[PDB]
Amino acid sequence: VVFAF
Amino acid sequence: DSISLSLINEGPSYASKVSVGSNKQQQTVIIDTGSSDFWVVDSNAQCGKGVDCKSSGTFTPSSSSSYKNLGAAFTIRYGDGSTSQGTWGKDTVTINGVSITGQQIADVTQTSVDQGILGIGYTSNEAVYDTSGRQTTPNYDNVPVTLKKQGKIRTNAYSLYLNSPSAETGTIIFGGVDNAKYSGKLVAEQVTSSQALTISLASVNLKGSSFSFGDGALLDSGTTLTYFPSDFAAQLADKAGARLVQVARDQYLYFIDCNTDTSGTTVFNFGNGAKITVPNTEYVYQNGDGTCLWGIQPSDDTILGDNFLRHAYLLYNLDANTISIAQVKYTTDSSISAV
Repeated sequence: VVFAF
Repeated sequence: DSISLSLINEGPSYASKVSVGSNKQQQTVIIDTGSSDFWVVDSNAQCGKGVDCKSSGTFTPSSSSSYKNLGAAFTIRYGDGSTSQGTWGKDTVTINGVSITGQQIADVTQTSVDQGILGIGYTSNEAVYDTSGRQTTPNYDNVPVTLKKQGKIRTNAYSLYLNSPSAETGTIIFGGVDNAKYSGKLVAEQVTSSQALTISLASVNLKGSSFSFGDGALLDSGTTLTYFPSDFAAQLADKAGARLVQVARDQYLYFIDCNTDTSGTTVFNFGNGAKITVPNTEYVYQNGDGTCLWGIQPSDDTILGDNFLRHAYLLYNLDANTISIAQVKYTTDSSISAV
């Protein structure tokens, strides 16, 4: 996963 | 005044049990230095297709006497494509027995993420915009700011100890630092963005070569792997033997043979002589199906995720705009001081 924008 | 919080190693993510509401509804939520908003999975949420989003606790606003429904639509998008939507609200939040009142959160009623996320980054990076980039709600006091503002910690700062790759648990400490869990001295590094917890990475040493970098890297607890610009990733992939594979019209991933030799280390050189050494075991990632990803992947954004961060002790100081780093020492010994 890769957490904002 | 420090607040220790256990980090559950879930595999791709590290999560913590926190409570929300007057009736202390338990949520297990991702601890994310790469986002700035805390949201919870509503008990009546619609999870994304194939997503088991209600197995890590849910929040029922109607059973909390203190829940406040703000008017306002919540929307967020993450680096991996996942999203959440719902509504902004406020409630009591409890972290290892320490409560903060009227904390602004989001109540999420649609999500493609497996569980809620506790974003603890800068308030300037809050998801307060519609899809087109128009700001729809003001910036606000997120969890770390509120901890400070309500007198629970002195400084908006926290230390991150993901612990070893095999460990079931690590620790995050709001407002403190465990001086037993690193060798050498913590070296302070300047944060280089006003929105993102990024520091300058001078160079990466891999397989006997030194690769000059000189750009910012996001120290993101909420990313699994490590991400580099395509050309720099290709230079490293050349030494490691990773091969680029197209997986969608626009997505490419480095694969690597699961039986690849994992001896040796990769060294990351930062400002002021700070150095983190990562064992090469961190660059083979097992997928479900007998294939493996390389632990470095290409992206426009440079991110040092969990496969890096497990090997550092980090004190993030959002008031001083520094991240202080040292080579991790894996130990149950503990000597925490306030910051």
